[PDB]
Amino acid sequence: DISTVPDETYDALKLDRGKATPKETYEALVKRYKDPAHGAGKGTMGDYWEPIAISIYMDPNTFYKPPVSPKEVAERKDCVECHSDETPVWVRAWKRSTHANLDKIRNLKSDDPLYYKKGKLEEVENNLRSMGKLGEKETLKEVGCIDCHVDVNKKDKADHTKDIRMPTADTCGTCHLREFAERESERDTMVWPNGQWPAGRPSHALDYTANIETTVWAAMPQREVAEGCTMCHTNQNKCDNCHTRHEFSAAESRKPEACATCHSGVDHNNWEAYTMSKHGKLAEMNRDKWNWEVRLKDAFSKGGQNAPTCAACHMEYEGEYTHNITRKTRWANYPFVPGIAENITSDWSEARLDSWVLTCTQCHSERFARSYLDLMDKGTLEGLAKYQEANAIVHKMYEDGTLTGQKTNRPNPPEPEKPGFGIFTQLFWSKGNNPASLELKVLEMAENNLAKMHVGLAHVNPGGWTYTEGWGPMNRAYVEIQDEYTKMQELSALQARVNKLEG
Amino acid sequence: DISTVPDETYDALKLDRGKATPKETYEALVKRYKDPAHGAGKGTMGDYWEPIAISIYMDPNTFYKPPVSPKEVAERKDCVECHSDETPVWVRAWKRSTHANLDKIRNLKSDDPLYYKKGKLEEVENNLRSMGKLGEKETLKEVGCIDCHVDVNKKDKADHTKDIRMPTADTCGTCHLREFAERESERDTMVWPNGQWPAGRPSHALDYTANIETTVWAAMPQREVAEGCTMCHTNQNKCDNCHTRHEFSAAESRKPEACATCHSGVDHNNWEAYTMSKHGKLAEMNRDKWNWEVRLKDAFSKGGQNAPTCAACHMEYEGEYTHNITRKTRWANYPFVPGIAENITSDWSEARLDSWVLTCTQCHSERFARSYLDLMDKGTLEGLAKYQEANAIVHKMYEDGTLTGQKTNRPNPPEPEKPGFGIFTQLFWSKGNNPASLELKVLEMAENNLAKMHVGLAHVNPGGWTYTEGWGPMNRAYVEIQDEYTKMQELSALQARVNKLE
Amino acid sequence: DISTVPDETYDALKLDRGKATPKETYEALVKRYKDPAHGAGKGTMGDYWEPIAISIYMDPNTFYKPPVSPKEVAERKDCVECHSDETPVWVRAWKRSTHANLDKIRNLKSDDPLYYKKGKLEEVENNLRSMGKLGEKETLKEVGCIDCHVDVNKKDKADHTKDIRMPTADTCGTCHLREFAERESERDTMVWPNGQWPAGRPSHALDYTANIETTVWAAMPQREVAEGCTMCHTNQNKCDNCHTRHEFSAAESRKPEACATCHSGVDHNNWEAYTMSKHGKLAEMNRDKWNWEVRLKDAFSKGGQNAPTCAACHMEYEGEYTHNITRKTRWANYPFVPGIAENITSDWSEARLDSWVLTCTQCHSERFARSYLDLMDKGTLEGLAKYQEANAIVHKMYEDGTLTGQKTNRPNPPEPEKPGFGIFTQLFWSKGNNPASLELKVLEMAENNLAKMHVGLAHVNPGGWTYTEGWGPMNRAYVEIQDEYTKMQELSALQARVNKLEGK
Amino acid sequence: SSLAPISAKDMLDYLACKDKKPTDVVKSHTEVENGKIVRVKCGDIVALVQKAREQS
Amino acid sequence: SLAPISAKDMLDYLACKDKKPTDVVKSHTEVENGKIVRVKCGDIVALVQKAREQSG
Amino acid sequence: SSLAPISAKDMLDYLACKDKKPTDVVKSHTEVENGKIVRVKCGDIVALVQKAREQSG
Ligand code: HEC
Ligand code: HEC
Ligand code: HEC
Ligand code: HEC
Ligand code: HEC
Ligand code: HEC
Ligand code: HEC
Ligand code: HEC
Ligand SMILES: [K+]
Repeated sequence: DISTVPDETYDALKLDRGKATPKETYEALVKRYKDPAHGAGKGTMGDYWEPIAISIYMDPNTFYKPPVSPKEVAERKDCVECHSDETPVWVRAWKRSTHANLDKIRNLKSDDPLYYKKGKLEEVENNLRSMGKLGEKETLKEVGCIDCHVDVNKKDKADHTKDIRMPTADTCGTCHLREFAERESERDTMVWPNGQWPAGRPSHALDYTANIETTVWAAMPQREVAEGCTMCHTNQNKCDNCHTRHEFSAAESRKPEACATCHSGVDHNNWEAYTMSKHGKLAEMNRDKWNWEVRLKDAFSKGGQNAPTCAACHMEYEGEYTHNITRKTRWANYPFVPGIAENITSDWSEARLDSWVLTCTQCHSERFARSYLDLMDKGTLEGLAKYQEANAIVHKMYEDGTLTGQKTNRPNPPEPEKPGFGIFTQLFWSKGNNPASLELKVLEMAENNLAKMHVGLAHVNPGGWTYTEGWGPMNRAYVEIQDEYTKMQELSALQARVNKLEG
Repeated sequence: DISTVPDETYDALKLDRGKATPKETYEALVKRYKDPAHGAGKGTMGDYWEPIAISIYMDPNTFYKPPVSPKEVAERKDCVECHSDETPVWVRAWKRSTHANLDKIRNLKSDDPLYYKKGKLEEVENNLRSMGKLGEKETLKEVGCIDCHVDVNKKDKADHTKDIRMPTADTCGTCHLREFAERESERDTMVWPNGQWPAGRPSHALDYTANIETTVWAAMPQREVAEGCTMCHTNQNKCDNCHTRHEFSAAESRKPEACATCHSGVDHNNWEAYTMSKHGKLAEMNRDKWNWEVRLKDAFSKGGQNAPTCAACHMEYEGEYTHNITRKTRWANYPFVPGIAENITSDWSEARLDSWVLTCTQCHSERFARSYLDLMDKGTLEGLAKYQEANAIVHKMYEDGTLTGQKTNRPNPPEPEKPGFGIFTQLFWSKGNNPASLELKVLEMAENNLAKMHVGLAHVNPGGWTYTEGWGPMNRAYVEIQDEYTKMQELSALQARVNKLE
Repeated sequence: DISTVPDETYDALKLDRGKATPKETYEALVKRYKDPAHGAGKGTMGDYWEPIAISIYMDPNTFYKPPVSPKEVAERKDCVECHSDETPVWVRAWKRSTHANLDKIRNLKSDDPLYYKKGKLEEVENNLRSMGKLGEKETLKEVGCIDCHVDVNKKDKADHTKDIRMPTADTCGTCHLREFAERESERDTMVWPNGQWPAGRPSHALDYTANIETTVWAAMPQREVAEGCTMCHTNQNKCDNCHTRHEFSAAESRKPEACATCHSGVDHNNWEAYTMSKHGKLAEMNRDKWNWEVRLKDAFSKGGQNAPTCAACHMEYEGEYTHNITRKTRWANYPFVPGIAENITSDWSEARLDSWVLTCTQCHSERFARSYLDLMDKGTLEGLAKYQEANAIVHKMYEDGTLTGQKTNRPNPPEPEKPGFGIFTQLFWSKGNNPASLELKVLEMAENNLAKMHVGLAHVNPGGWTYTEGWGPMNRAYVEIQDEYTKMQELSALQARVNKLEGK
Repeated sequence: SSLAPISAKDMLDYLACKDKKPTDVVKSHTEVENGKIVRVKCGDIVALVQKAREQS
Repeated sequence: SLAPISAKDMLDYLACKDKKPTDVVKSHTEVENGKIVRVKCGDIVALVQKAREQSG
Repeated sequence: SSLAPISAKDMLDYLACKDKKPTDVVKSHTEVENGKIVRVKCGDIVALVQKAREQSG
C-alpha cells in the first residue's frame, strides 16, 4: 500500500490497496498512462500536425528512435567511459548525483535529516524485487546510464542503435513508484463539481494532452512556434522538469526557480508575482540560510525555512507532501472560465479554502490568513466584473456584425478550427481582420491581464494586482475599448448621414 | 538627547535637546504620532470608506481588536508553548532572532564586528529604565511574544481576548527610540521650499496618511483593489516591512530585496532599474562575499561591500546613517509635479546635490559623480519636455471639448472626487469615456513612462531611460498622440463638409 | 606568437606571426586602434555633436584632460595614501585585487586550480620586457594607480594636472596583449560574406564606432538620452565593463550578470531570455556550488559548472576560449537585416552552426543540439514572415502617400538624417506625424518584437517566443496594423463619397 | 450538471449580503452611477442568486 | 549582395531539402481558405535557383 | 508661495548656459525645426528665466 495515493486512484485502477503488489500497481498505472484514450499519443487532432526533430525528446513514447550512429555495442562501464568526452557534463553531473552514489545513502545515520533517503532506496529495491528486476538478496548497485536509457539493472551489452531510449515518466516510475503514482493520481483527484475544466485538469499529469488537444497548436503552420508551448507542457511525458537531468537533485526541485520557466509570463505570471512578494523576496534573501536538501515535510523545522515557496505551498495537502498538486485548486488561474466564479462559494471550494488556511497557518494566524484569502477572492471577482463590462460591449459588436472587417475581411481559421468570437486561436493565429483589434484587446484583457491580476492577488504582490499588473492594464483596455466603441458609433452615424444624402 | 535626530524635530515637539529625557522624547513623538491632525486615524475622507478584514493589520491603532477566541489567560511561557502548535514557524523564527537571544548580544567581544549591537541593547535598556519599564540594574531578559503583543517587560498574566495588540511603530519605538525618532523626523526634514509636496512628504513617516488622503482610494468601490495600495503604504503604522516579522533581521533590511515589493512597478521602477545597473548587478554577484550583519556605517570596510545598495545610498546623510530617507530628495520620482523642475537650480536643491556627491565620492571621484548627476538632471528634463509638448495637444482638445465622448459619455467620478482632465483618479476608476483614451495615454506618458525614465537615470540603468523604459515608450506615446490628433482633425473636417451638405 | 590570435589579424596588420615581437604586435594593433579611418575619434558626423561632461570617461583618448585640482605632484605611494581618504573604496577594492598582490600569484602551486595565473603573469612580464617597460631580471612589483593612470611601471613623480589619464583598451593591452589582441581580432574575423553588416561588426571592438556612426545618435538634441546609448557601447574604449574597476575580477566577468546591463531590453532581451530558460534558472540555483575563479576552459571540470552561461557559450570557439565573441555569429540579433535570412543556408553559416553544436555537446548530444538549433532557425524565419506580411501593408501606404499626416505634417528629421520610411531615427526622434503610428508600429514589430522572438529561441526560453515575447506581441501588431488599414480604407471610401456629393 | 451563470458584480453583492437581513442596504464593490457608489438592497440580490441556484 | 528571398520562401526551401521536385510540403507560414497552403518542391527550388543566379 | 512655471525646454536652455557668456549661442536639448536643432542665445534664455524668478518674487 502506497498510503500517499488516494483511494480514487486504486478504485479507478480496479485495485485493492492492501493486496496490490508494486508490480501490479505499476502495471495498472502504465496501462492507463500509455492508453491513447487516456491522453497518450498524438491525440484527436494528430492528422493535422507532424513531429519536428525536437519532438522525439518531448514525446519519446510516440516519436523516439535511437540514432543510426555510432554503431556500438556497449557494457554498463562503456556508457560512462565514452560519454566522458562525448557528453562530458552528463557524466560529471551523474557522477555527482545520488543515483551514482547509492552506497553513501546506505551508510546514512538515523539522526541525519537526510536519512529518509535510505528508506526510499529500500522502497525502490522492494519495488524492483516485486517487478523481477532485482534479486531477493541482491542490492541495487547504482542507477547508471544503461539503467534509465536501456533497462533497469541490465547486466549485459546494449546496442546503441536499437536499445537506447529516452527515459519517460514510466521509466522513472519503475523505481520511483510512489512519486509516479502520486503524480498520476491527479487524473483522479482533479474533478470539477460542474465540469469547469476537463476531468483531471489542470494538472502535470495531463499537461501534454492539454497541449496537443488545443486547436491552434495542432492547426497552426508555425510548428517551431507551437513547440515552444510543448516545452512548458512535457511533465506528462518526462520527469526531469523540476529536478533536471542529469543531477536529478530533489533540493533543486524544492527551489522556486525550478517552476519559473513554465509558471511565468503574460497569462500566468506566478514566478513574477511570487518573487516580487515579501514571501519571494525573503526566499531570495534567505536561500543560503535554508537547508534545501531536507524534505519538504522538514523544511520549516530542520531546514530553517521561514518563508513559503512554490513547492511547500502547492505540494502540501492536509499535513502531507505528494507529487499531486491539484487538491487545493479553486480559481485555476483563469477567473473568467464559465462556472469558476459561480463555484467559489460552494462547499467544494470552501473545503479547499480550509486546506489552504491550514497551509498558511503553519506561520500566520487563521484570522490573518482568512482575512487575506477573502481579499484574494473578492479582488479577483472585482477584476472579473471589470472585464465583463468591457466584453459586453465587444461581444455585442460581434453579434451585431459591426467589428472592423467582420463582413469584408475575416478569413476562417485553419482546420479543424471553427470561426468564433474572442477564441484562444486568435492569440496564436491571425489573418486579415481575424481577429479585429477590439476583439483581441478584450480577449487579452481576460486571458492576460485578469489572469495576472488573480495571480498577483494569490501570491501577495500588491503592485501585481494594482498599478503594474491587473487593475492598471485592465483599466487601460476598458478605456480604449470604450473609446474605440464611441468613435465607431460616431463614424457609423456619419456614414448613415452620407447614405441619406445619396438616397 | 538622541545624536542622530535633527534640531527641527526637537523644536517641532517643543523640547530642549540638552534637557529632554528618553521618556519625554518618546511621549511627545507619540502624542504627535497618534494625533488625527498629524495624519492618524481614518483621515478627511473616512465617511466614504470602511475597513475590510485585512485592515486590522494594516492600521491596527484605528481598527484592531483581539480575537473573541481563544478565551485564554496566559503568562509569558504560555505564549511560546501554545503557539509552538498554533503558529509553529513564528516561534522558530522568533527563537533564532536577536530579540530572543539577548545574552548573546551581552557576550559580544570588542573584536567582533557586531559589537555595536551590545551598545544598542544598552541604549534600549536606558530608554526603558527612563520610562519605568525596566529596573535601573535589571537586565532586559528577552523581547518575546508578550512584550510586543501585550506590554514591554510584562511579568504577569494577559487576557488573549482583551490585551493582545498588533505592534505598531510606537510599540517598537518604546525600546528603539532612536530609529523611531529618526523615522518620525521625516515629518520635520521633508519640507519643500515652495510646497511642491505636502510638508513631511514623500516619506515613510506619512506613507499611510498619503494613501488614505488619495481621493480615488477613498472613493472607489473595489476595496480589495484599493487595499493593495495600502499594503505598500504601511510603514507609518508598522515597522516590519524592511526587517520582517518574526526574525526582525537588520541584515535582511540592508539587502536591496527588502525595498523591492514596494519600490517597483509602472510609476517607480526602482528595483528594476537598480538591479539592472552595474551597481545592482555587482550587488547580486557579490552578495556572498559581503557581511550583511555589519552596520551600514561599517559596510564598505568591515562588511567588504564594494557596490552601493538602496539602504547605503538612501539612509546615508553627511557621513551618518539614519532611518530618515528624505534629506537628499530633489526630484521625488515624478518630474512633472509643479514646482519640481523649476526648483532644481535652487540653493536648496544644490545643497542636497552636494550631499549626494558626498555619497558617491565614497567610491567615485567628485568630477565623475557630478558628471553623471548632471546627466541625470538634464536627461530628466528632456523627458519632461517631451511629455509637455504632447500634453499641450491633449489639453487643448479638452479645453475645446473635442475629446472622444467628452460631451456625450463622460460620467462623473465617485464621490468626493471632482471631474477634471488627466487626474490620478482616472488610473484606478473608469466609466464610459471618462477618461478618453488620448487623455489616459498622456497621463500615463507622465505618470508611468516619464517617472520610470527618471528612475532609470537616477539609478544608472542606460536601457531604463533610452530603448526600454522612458525615451522609447514616451516616443510611442508622442507618436500615437500626434496620429490620433491628426486623424480626429481630418474626421472633424469631414463631418464639417457633411454638415454644410445638409 | 600569440597562439589564440587568428591568422587574419596578423595578415591585416602585415605582421609575420612567427617573427613579430610583443612590442611590434602591440604597436601595429594600437596604430589601427587609434586611427580615425579605423573608427577612433568623433567619427564621420563629428561636426554635428559635442561631448558632455561624462564623455571624458566614455571616450578618454578623444576627450579626457586631467582635473585642474589638486595642483600637486605625486609619487606611487602618494596615489594610494591620499586616495585612501579621497576615494576610499577604490583603494580598498584595489588592495584586495590580484593587481595589488602579484606575489600571491607567484607563489601559486601546481595543485591549485588557479595556477594558470602564474603563467599569465610571466607572459605579462615578457610583454613588458619586449616593450622596454621592464628589465629582463626585473619582476613586475604591482599594478597600482600610477601604472594604469599615468604610465606602466613608472619610477618617478607624476603631475596630477598633466599626467593623469583614464585607462583605455591600449593601456590594459600594454600588459594584457593576448586579451587585447583577441578582442581586436573581432575586426578581422567578423566579415560577412555579402556585407550584411559592416566588416568587423557587430562586435565589442567596434561598439563605440557603431554608436557614434548611428545618425540619430549624432543628430538628436537630447544628448543625455544619447549618452545612455553610449554607456552600453564603451567596450571599444575601456576594458572594465565585464570585469569592473577596481577589483578587476575574472570571476565576476564569467558570471551572467556581467553582460546584463548592456545585453537586455526591448530590442535584445538576452538577460531576460537566458535567466528565464532552464539554463539560467539552474545557473541561479547552482551558482554557489561552482568555482567561478577557474578559467572558462576548466569551468566544466575544475569549476563544477553543469549549466551554461553567457561567457562559456559566446567566448568558446572550437574547444578554446578567447575575448573574441564573433566567430559563431549567424543571426546577429536582428533577423530582418537584408541578406541575413538568405545567408542562413550558406556554407559559411553552416560551418558556424557546426561550431555552436560543438559548444552544446559539452552536455547535450549532437542530435539533441541540432534538433533545437533547427527549431531556432525555423522559428526565427516564421517570425520574420509574420513581420514581412505586415510591412507590405504599411510600406504600400507609404508609397501611396496615404499614411496619417504624410503630406500635411511630416517634418524632416534633424541633420544629417534624410527622411524615409520606418528608419531607426524614428525610435529616438519624432515630431508631428514623423513617424505615423502605423509606421512606428511595424518598425517596432521587427526592431523589438521579432528581435526578442529570436533571442527567446536562441536562449531557450519557451515563453519568450510564444505567449509573452515574440509571437504574441507580433500577433497583436499584425492584428492592429490590419485593423487600422481597414478603418482607413473605409474612411477614404466615405470621403470619396462626400467628394461626389460636392460635385453637385 | 452545469451552473447557471452569475455575473461577478452579483457574486460580490451576494457575498457582501452573506450574513445580514433582506432589508439591509450595502454598497456595490464594482458599480458607480451618478457620481456615487451604487447601493444594493440585500433582498434583491439574494433572490436573484437563489433562483439561479435552483436552475443549476 | 544576396538577391532578396522572403522568409516564407526560405521556410519552403528548407522543407523541400532531400526531397523530389514532384513532392508537396506544407507551408510553415501560410493559411488560405481555412487550410495550410501546400507547395510543390519544384516551384520553390526553381524560384530560389533564379535568385542564386542573380546573386553576386 | 509657488514658483512661476518654467517649461522644461527653457530650464534646459538655461542650464546649457551656465558658465557661458550672454552672447554665447548654444544648441537646444529638445527642439528641432526645419531639419535642424534650434539654436538659443544665452542672454535671451537668462532674461526669460529672470522674468519668471521675478514673477514669483
Ligand atoms: C562511444 C563509443 C559510445 C559508447 C560506448 C556509448 N555511446 Fe552513447 N553516444 C555516443 C555518441 C557519439 C552519441 C551522439 C549521437 C548523436 O548523433 O547525437 C551518443 C548518444 C547517446 C544518447 C543520446 C541519443 C539521442 O537520441 O540524442 C544517449 C541517451 C546515449 N548515447 C546513451 C548511452 C548509453 C546508455 C550507453 C551504454 C549502454 C552508451 N551511450 C554507450 C557514443 C557512445
Ligand atoms: C493556546 C492555549 C494559546 C495561548 C496560551 C496563547 N495564544 Fe495567541 N492565539 C492562539 C490561537 C488558537 C490564535 C488564532 C486566533 C485566530 O482566530 O486566528 C492566536 C492568535 C494570536 C495572535 C494573532 C491575533 C490576530 O488578530 O491575528 C497573536 C498576536 C497572539 N495570539 C499572541 C499571543 C500572546 C502574546 C500570548 C501570551 C500572552 C498568547 N498568544 C497566548 C492560542 C493561544
Ligand atoms: C591628494 C593629495 C592626492 C594625491 C597625492 C593624488 N590624488 Fe588623485 N585625486 C585627488 C582628488 C581630491 C581627486 C578628485 C578630483 C575631482 O574633481 O573629482 C583626484 C582625482 C583622481 C582621478 C580621477 C580624475 C577624474 O578625471 O575623475 C584619478 C584617476 C586619480 N586622481 C589618480 C591619481 C594617481 C594615479 C595619483 C598618483 C600619482 C594621484 N591620483 C595622486 C587627490 C589626490
Ligand atoms: C566581457 C564581454 C569582457 C570584456 C569586454 C573584456 N573581458 Fe577580459 N575577461 C572576460 C571573461 C569572461 C574572462 C575569463 C576568461 C577565461 O578564459 O577564463 C576574462 C579574463 C581576462 C583576463 C585574464 C584574467 C585571469 O583569467 O586571471 C584578462 C587579463 C582580461 N580579461 C583583460 C581584458 C582586457 C585587456 C580587455 C579589453 C580589451 C577585456 N578584458 C575586456 C570578459 C571580458
Ligand atoms: C556594455 C558595455 C556591454 C557589455 C558589458 C557586454 N556587451 Fe556584448 N555587446 C555590446 C554591444 C553594444 C554589442 C554590439 C556592438 C555593435 O556593433 O554595435 C555587443 C556585441 C556582442 C556580441 C555579438 C552580437 C552580434 O553579433 O549580433 C556578443 C556575442 C556579445 N556581445 C556577448 C557578450 C557577453 C557574453 C558579454 C558578457 C560577458 C558581453 N557581451 C558584455 C555591449 C556589451
Ligand atoms: C503556451 C500555451 C500553448 C501554445 C500554443 C498551448 C497549446 C498551451 C496549452 C495550455 C492549456 C490548454 C491551458 C489550459 C489548461 C488545461 O488543461 O486545459 C494552458 C495552461 C498553462 C499553465 C497553467 C496555468 C495555471 O492554471 O496556473 C501553464 C503553467 C502553462 C504554461 C505554458 C508555457 C510555458 C511558458 C507556454 C509557452 C504555454 N503554456 Fe500552456 N500552460 N496551456 N499552452
Ligand atoms: C499604489 C498607489 C495607490 C493606489 C490607488 C495609492 C492610494 C497610493 C498613494 C500614493 C501617493 C499619494 C503617492 C505620492 C507621494 C505622496 O506623499 O503624496 C504615491 C507614492 C508611492 C511611492 C513613492 C514613489 C517615489 O517617490 O519614489 C511608492 C514606493 C509607492 C508604493 C505603492 C505601491 C507598492 C507596489 C502601490 C500598490 C501603490 N503605491 Fe503609492 N507609492 N503613492 N499609491
Ligand atoms: C541603444 C542604441 C543607440 C541609442 C540611440 C545607439 C546609437 C546604439 C547603436 C547600436 C547599433 C548601431 C546597433 C547595431 C550593431 C552595429 O554594429 O551596427 C545596436 C546594437 C546593440 C547591441 C547588440 C545587439 C546584438 O546583436 O545582440 C547591444 C547589446 C546594444 C545595447 C545598447 C544599450 C544598452 C542597454 C543601449 C541603451 C543601446 N544599445 Fe545599441 N546595442 N546598437 N544602440
Ligand atoms: K549564495
